[PDB]
Amino acid sequence: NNAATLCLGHHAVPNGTMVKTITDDQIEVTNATELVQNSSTGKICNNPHKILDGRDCTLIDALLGDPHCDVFQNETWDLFVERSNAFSNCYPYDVPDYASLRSIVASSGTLEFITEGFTWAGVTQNGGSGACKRGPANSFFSRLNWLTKSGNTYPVLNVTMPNNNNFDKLYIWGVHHPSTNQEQTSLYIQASGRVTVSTRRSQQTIIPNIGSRPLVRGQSGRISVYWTIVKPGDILVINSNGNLIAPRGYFKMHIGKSSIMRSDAPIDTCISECITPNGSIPNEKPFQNVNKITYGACPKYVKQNTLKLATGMRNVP
Amino acid sequence: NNAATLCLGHHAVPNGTMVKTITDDQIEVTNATELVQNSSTGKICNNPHKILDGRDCTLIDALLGDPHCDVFQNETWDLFVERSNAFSNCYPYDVPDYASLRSIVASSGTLEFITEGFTWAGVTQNGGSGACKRGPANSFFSRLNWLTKSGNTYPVLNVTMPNNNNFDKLYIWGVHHPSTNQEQTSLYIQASGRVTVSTRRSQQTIIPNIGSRPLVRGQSGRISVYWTIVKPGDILVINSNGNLIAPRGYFKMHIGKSSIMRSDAPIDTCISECITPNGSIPNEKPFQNVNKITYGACPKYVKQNTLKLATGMRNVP
Amino acid sequence: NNAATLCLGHHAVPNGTMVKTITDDQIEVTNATELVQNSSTGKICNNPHKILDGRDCTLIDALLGDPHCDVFQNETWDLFVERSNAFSNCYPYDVPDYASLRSIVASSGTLEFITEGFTWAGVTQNGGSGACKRGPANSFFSRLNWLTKSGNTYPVLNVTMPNNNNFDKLYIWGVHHPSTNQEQTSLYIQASGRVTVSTRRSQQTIIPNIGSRPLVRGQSGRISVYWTIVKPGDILVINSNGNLIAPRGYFKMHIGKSSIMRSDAPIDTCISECITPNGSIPNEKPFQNVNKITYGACPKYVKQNTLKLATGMRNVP
Amino acid sequence: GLFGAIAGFIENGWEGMVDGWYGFRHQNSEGTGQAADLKSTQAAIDQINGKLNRVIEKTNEKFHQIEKEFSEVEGRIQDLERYVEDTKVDLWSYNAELLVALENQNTIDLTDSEMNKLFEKTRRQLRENAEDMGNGCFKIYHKCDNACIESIRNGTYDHNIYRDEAVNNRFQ
Amino acid sequence: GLFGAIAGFIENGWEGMVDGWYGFRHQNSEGTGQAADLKSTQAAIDQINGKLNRVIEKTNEKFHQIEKEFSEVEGRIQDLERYVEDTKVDLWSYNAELLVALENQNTIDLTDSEMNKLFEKTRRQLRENAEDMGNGCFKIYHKCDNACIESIRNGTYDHNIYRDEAVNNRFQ
Amino acid sequence: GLFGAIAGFIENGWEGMVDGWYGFRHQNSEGTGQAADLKSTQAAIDQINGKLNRVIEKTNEKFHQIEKEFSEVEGRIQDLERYVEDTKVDLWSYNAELLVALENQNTIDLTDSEMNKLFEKTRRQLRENAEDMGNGCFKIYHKCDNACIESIRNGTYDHNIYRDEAVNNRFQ
Repeated sequence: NNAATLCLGHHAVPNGTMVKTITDDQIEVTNATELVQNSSTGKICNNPHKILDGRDCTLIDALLGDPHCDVFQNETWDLFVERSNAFSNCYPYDVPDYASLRSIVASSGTLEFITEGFTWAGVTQNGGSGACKRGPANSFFSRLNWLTKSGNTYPVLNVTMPNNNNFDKLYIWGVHHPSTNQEQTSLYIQASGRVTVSTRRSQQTIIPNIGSRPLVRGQSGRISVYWTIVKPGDILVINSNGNLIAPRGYFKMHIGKSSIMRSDAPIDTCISECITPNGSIPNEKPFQNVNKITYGACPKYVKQNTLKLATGMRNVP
Repeated sequence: NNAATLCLGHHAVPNGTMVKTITDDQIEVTNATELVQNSSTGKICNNPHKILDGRDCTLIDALLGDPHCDVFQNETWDLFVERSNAFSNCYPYDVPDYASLRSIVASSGTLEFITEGFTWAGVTQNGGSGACKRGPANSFFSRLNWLTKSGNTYPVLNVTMPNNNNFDKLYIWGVHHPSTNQEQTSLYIQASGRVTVSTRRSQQTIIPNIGSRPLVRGQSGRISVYWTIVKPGDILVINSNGNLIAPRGYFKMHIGKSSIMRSDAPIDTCISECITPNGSIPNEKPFQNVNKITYGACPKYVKQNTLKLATGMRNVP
Repeated sequence: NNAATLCLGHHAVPNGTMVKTITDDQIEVTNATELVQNSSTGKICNNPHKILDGRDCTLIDALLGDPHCDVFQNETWDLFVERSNAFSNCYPYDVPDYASLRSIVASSGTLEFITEGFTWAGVTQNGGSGACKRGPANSFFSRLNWLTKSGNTYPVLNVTMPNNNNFDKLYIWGVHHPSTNQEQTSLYIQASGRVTVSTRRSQQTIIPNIGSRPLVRGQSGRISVYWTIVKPGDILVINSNGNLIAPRGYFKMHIGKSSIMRSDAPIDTCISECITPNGSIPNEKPFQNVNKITYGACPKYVKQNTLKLATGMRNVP
Repeated sequence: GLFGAIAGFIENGWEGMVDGWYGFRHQNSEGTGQAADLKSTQAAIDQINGKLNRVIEKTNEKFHQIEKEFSEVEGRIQDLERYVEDTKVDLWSYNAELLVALENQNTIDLTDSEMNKLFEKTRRQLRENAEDMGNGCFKIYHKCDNACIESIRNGTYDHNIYRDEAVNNRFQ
Repeated sequence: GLFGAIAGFIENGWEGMVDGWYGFRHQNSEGTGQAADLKSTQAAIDQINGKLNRVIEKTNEKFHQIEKEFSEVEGRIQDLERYVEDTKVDLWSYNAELLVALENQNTIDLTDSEMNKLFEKTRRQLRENAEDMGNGCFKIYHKCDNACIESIRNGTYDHNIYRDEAVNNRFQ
Repeated sequence: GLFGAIAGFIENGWEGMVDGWYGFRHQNSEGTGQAADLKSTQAAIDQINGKLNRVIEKTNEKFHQIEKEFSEVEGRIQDLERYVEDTKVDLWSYNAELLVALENQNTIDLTDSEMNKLFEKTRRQLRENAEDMGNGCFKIYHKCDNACIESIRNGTYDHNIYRDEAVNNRFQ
């Protein structure tokens, strides 16, 4: 009682955590926190982003109008989810530079289609085929128009369609490559067609290529698909003496936050800013280990499955 | 006076600055300094880099020799400034892979053109047109040579031009696509031309493509432009039975610090290492917020409009 | 002896090192260590990676089967070393998109070639040429098959070859562009051939292009080369009325760590994980200044030739 | 740690103290006790919270980017796409390794500071009336009861009052 | 700060001192004064200047690069061009955020060091002839005039001379 | 350095000491000597070794990448290939500049800590039996021979034993 004892010190815990610093690979601490997000509920939340489930359709087939993708006409998305099990079921086709066509449409975020009064003088419109049925009936891509002969002549088509709009127009069209010359002439009279779509500033010319391809839905011909963008104040001009697969109109182009992702995750009602092909994820942590592919407000992909930040002092029990 | 008092301390200021550290979002300090450059005088200094104002001309039209770009023949630049208001005023054309042709010439840093004695036997040289006038008179790209028929025949052209130089030669040429067959034959006699420019190591063959394109300076045909590089010791061989738009010579290629920028900034007499499309900027600060596009010795573009580094201690008034 | 003197202190050295910190550009220290590797023995160690010396052959010529590259048939590599002094010595050729053909084969890591019973009905196989000799005798690329006429007709070839394998098949083929029409018909009867190789999902059609090219090993025609990949369960279909240079089979495709490097370094028996074109290097240091091009487990290329990390305290002699 | 207080001259931490990060355990005439110290316990909990996203953004928000997986081999262009990603991932993976290692060294250092600054705010108050035992406790050399301790803890303690008596019990 | 001198035990800074960063304000028999201390004021002004481009290059000089704005949509290749830039800009934008935050923590720490090292070069000179008041001032326990102070400041002060007299005024 | 021990109050380093990084040079009745101190010499050699690849990976292993040199001019695509590399190299070149500058500041600081923590483990043992000379040596105020020193060095020294005699030789 003529002396006392005052002691200074710090708290501690029974079970504390190990972290790393510039000077220990491991060192014990009182609290810690995980910076890497490494799991996913496995579902894709349908908010705040507008998700569009493609189901049995790829964006290009929805674009073109494979009859079994008619439900997707004029649709829109912030995010297009393409499904591994999707198939085509129309006349067989290829897209020189498919990856790009896909990208640009995905980014536009809309399939809004405006029909335009194309005058196709001296030819038959609305060709159909056995590869592309509507129930029992013969059909074709909704957004395209197969021009065949009329009488025993196919004249030289020469049409135009100015853009008096304040947005860009995406025109999609194609060229038919027949398998045997019987077919070339049975449809287009001429010996070897040609398709030349142009603007003031650009052009593309395509000669067909007769010959046999592996057989698909009873067909060994092919349609090759091409696109032309037409800027406000520019003009479009289609010019062909056979084999033109013609457009019926144009797609509105948009600028914005729109994209496309491949995933088999199911769509849920919930809220999540960050989306991965593996499903949505919380975006509270600065990092994530779930997928380098993402969409929205998302942590940064890194390689590590765990990183622990010290939220407290050194721990000595 | 049997004791004294000694005090140690530090300076301070009335109005000091706020900065950020690893441990305060804000904390007061005595002096500070801004690391991000966020403004521009708005002019492009014509030193120490050689600036070349394209004015009413794009680098390709200067290249090709649109009559209104004749002042730019044999010119050179460290930096080519392309102007938003530039136009073309010659026969209408396109350049498959324009972006690249543009890039490679911009990097070469010269339009030095060497004329070569091409022998073009059995044909008419110096074709001109109503789209490409020199005052009241009919004309054409200065660096190209429109070969038409002579008599009632166009023979098969077969010429060559070895490179006995120690630099690469850039050959520019084109192919004419006529609109109606009247024109195909009215000029080249044959039914459908062909152009095949080649080296020991590469080749390009172009068939024309008859058909109508939107009308431009009274013309609905088009010239497509192509380039061939010919290395020292390699040879060039041009071979065509119609539609060749021929070169008159070659462009010297260089290696060096040369480039091209799009900007509407005016050119000034002053000194500045760093150039942006927004005008020049001082390069004393390590960072800059003016433009991700730059040329010269420049700070690093970042997103932040301000970053303050502490040049003094903590400030307590 | 009624007092003592205890002294605390630190070690030092006669010649210590200079390093840099956040607060001195230079400051003396007791030991230091170099983090940048800046030299190379100059040899490429043949372990643990399988090195394959191409010698007088480029990977594409080895691929195609230039007679002087026959030793490389069915070979494999982790690393293909291509030599600056390599040459070709067969019929002259080009590869649209050579860089890519080269890359994909280099990555596959094998030239394993499987011959397949192609039936080529109504034509002559095993064409040879004066550009591509086997000793005194006339020859051709080992992996390709020059189809010429038989009788005074060349029929329309239409063949197929399904993939019932669980790996991808790489088919290589080409198209011959003759110089004069004498040759077109002297070999393929028709006036202008055509080659159309296809799968279920893709196709390529190539029209030849008659005309003269610079002369090479007594030839001014050219073969253009193309590849088709055929996935398991897909089918291949070749369809041509002249000018087809046919495949004899396919190359097995692999997935793995395989690549290709250009270097003139000699191959040694030793062990080194890291390889550069300049020769191998030790990978103990985190950085390296020898070459941005590397292969294997390698330090990170940086610009600096030296960086010194302090392994000891400050040094005051 | 850099000052060598925590796990340094102080052997140990008090697994009871569910009221604070720092504080005092006294032993006198009346008995003992234990009380939090909020002024330097707040100074760590304010430094450790404003240290998290002092350096990372409001979570960058990205939209349409490049494709990062492929069904088909393609060569040069896909080589470049893959390398662009691979290159970025390794740089963020390093940045986040180093971020943590630096933050963790600093967290651990700023706490070892906060302890050894409480000890020398206190050692300065008790002036010459007591001694640094060398274990983080001072030996007070006078009668010090429940309002004498509490006057230290709340930083108003008057050293003059006990100055003579404490030089007494000390050297006599 | 890490040592807790500046804005720590020292309440305040002297808005007059237009002659230095550190120094002394004395109060004795003759009156008072104030003088800069150049040796530790230079030690901060040399650490803070050689800390700027100890780490950034001689301003990297770039020439023809890739295009970074576009008139026309194009798809895959332009996707890749844009992503390459976007990717770089976000990495430099982080690097420069972190650069500053680290430099600023260090600047602030190296100054709080320089103050508390002047205090313990000085406390070591005055030895036992004076006492740490706990506010950054010592109380000198002897007659100390304009050349007695100046002998401290220029680090030649002889403590033996005043040793007995100063133990006197102290404990008697 | 941040505490100002090494190259600070201590003038110098002992170019003989081929047995350790820290330690003691004593001067008494019997003569003198010099001995390593392993406990704080190990504490630097463990901090400096686990600081190297605490932050760098198990050397990343790469395989087929993009081509980085070119025989022929090509334009847009090769512009992009070159820029992708150039961009990466400048980022790793910065990362490795900064890595070292930070590690080196820290190495130098953690050692200046380890010295000044040996001095205040020791100053705390000798308690009041001796004085801080201000040059890193204490003056012991009692008979201290080869097992009296060795009891300090091995941290078992009992200060009570010499307490009175040492207050004697000190103030009388």
